[PDB]
Amino acid sequence: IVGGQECKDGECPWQALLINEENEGFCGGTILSEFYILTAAHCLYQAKRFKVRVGDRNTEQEEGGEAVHEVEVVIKHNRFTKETYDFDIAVLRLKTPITFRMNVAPACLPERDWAESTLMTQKTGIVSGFGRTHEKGRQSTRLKMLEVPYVDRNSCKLSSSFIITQNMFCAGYDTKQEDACQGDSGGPHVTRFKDTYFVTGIVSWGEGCARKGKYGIYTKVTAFLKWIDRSMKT
Amino acid sequence: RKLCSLDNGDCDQFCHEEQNSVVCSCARGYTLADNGKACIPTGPYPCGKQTLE
Ligand SMILES: CC(C)N1CCC(NC(=O)c2cc3ccccc3n2Cc2cc(-c3ccc(Cl)s3)on2)CC1
Ligand SMILES: [Ca+2]
Repeated sequence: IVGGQECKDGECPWQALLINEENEGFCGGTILSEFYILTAAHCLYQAKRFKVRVGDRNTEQEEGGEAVHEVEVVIKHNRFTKETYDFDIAVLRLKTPITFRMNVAPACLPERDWAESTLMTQKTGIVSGFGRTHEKGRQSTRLKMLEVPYVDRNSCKLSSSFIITQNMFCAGYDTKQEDACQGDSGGPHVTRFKDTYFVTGIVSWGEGCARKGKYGIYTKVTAFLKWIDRSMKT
Repeated sequence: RKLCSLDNGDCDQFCHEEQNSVVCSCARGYTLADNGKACIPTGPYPCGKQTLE
């Protein structure tokens, strides 16, 4: 996360972190329930083998509330393409259930129609993660969060050098130096409504980080709700 | 702004217009309250809530 603030105690409890064999975080994820984690499909290619850490806010210190979980099943969307990053979505089934507590809790999955007309028409959403604090910087050791404005779909397409499919949406600022970044991918994009947070997106990609005239590109969760339910049912 | 377009139909969460008139519902882990608008947590750590303890 470039800019923004660090997540305070209990503020981003649905945050999950995918870690490689050497215990390094490379992607984010969103806790959907005790057994399921939502992340990006392209993240599945960053590591041949990985696990999921929850309840983590500071990667270099322990506050016995963190927990590592092995992945039992990786459910990737069969239509994902590295060419355009379309269908950048995946669901992870954990071997053991997540025990909810302080800093560990699931985000809510909304209904499509309501989410699209009410949630995505709100002024802002919230993205978070352990990603780079600057485009060329290194990974953050502190979990961060950033309020990102929803970006008009037209302006989104006009600003991108890459095709923006119906499974993606823009969020962020035109020139202000705040945006998600490398490391935050697969992470949560949630929208607050009456103090309840709903999953509205998955950190997908961007042309650099916080670049002027460019926005953050997220997978449009509302387009995969039925798919997500299917994946969790099985 | 008439039904769900007017202040979310006074619903805490999901709002849908069925044969005119507002109908509220909630996410898994919540139950619609008696006023048929508010959503009450079924148990501890309901989804979408920042942990206060
Ligand atoms: C053609 C499509 C398929 N393609 C997908 C990958 C895109 N490249 C990146 O992704 C990327 C570019 C890039 C440049 C400097 C530093 C980090 C970078 N990342 C990695 C990166 C940057 C981010 C985000 C920035 C804002 C967000 Cl929201 S996610 O997350 N990971 C380029 C366009
Ligand atoms: Ca820690």
